[PDB]
Amino acid sequence: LSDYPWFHGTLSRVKAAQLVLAGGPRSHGLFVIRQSETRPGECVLTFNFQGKAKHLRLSGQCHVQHLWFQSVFDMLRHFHTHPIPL
Amino acid sequence: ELSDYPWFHGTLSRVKAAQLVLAGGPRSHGLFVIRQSETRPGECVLTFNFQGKAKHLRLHGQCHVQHLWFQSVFDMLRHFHT
Repeated sequence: LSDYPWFHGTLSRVKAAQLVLAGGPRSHGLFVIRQSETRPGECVLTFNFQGKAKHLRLSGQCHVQHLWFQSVFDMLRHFHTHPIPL
Repeated sequence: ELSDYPWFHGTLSRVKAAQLVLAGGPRSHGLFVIRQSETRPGECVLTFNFQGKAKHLRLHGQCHVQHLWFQSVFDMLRHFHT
């Protein structure tokens, strides 16, 4: 879990929102997985949806779940390597 | 709501969902579909293509936010598969 670039351990709710909102609506889709501050036993999926920060609670398929997030991340990375020419 | 999204495929079977996301092989990496489970009536399943293989992930009040998440992933597939 800690080996993935999209996992940000103890990152707070507030800081996670600021992180995914940097860039405003253009950062649509940007996300981070972090440990919940209020519910220690869980993780939270924080993402940018059209310029607004959303928080999705994530409470025997953890590996497959990681594969999914990794796939989504591969898409974000793609935007950050093969940007749309101006 | 759910049924209004292009990535939701209602009754789609496990087998047909795998076939769908696997068309294109490794190149369809990331393609996914949300469908109703056929072994657990109340839930949905997230079926996606990971490097050429089909994966099935079993899926409060955060259903709407959940939809926004899947819609955002769907929005990035285009460029990604282009």
